[PDB]
Amino acid sequence: PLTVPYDMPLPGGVMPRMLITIIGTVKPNANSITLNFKKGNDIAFHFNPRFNENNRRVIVCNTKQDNNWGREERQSAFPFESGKPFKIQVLVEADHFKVAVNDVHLLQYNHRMKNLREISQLGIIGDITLTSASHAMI
Ligand SMILES: OC[C@H]1O[C@@H](S[C@@H]2O[C@H](CO)[C@H](O)[C@H](n3cc(-c4cccc(F)c4)nn3)[C@H]2O)[C@H](O)[C@@H](n2cc(-c3cccc(F)c3)nn2)[C@H]1O
Ligand SMILES: [Br-]
Repeated sequence: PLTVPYDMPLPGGVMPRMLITIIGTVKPNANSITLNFKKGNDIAFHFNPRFNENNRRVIVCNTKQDNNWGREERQSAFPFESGKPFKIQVLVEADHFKVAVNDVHLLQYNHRMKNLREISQLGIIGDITLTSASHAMI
């Protein structure tokens, strides 16, 4: 039984060819979801679907370094729905993270924090129920 917030440990951090698969369901009347690829107090990759930001559904991605957020990357393609099952897949490549939702490519996020093997945890928070959270080398 996975409960949210959930911290998925990453003993070897992240590396090219690592695929992270997160399966769950969006809670009814969801407000937001967050995936945080963490390196201590820093967030190498923050993936944040917002269901109601000024009456708009938008995905915000960013990096938090030295308690400061960088430039936001915004994506209006929004494959999540309240009360509906989801599958988020994050493929780690040498230059970026590739995110897909329900087997459909969603976005690419270029690495800002290049020490990938230092990302020791994946935090999964927000208005979701979690079925599984796993990683594999593909
Ligand atoms: O970058 C991502 C960060 O975003 C800020 S919100 C951010 O605030 C900034 C303040 O300067 C700007 O307002 C920024 N913004 C909006 C627009 C804009 C411009 C035009 C139209 C339009 F619509 C919008 N432009 N710039 C906002 O997105 C969240 O707090 C932060 N976060 C939140 C939490 C957090 C929250 C709850 C629980 C928890 F555990 C953690 N943990 N990290 C994280 O998600
Ligand atoms: Br977190």
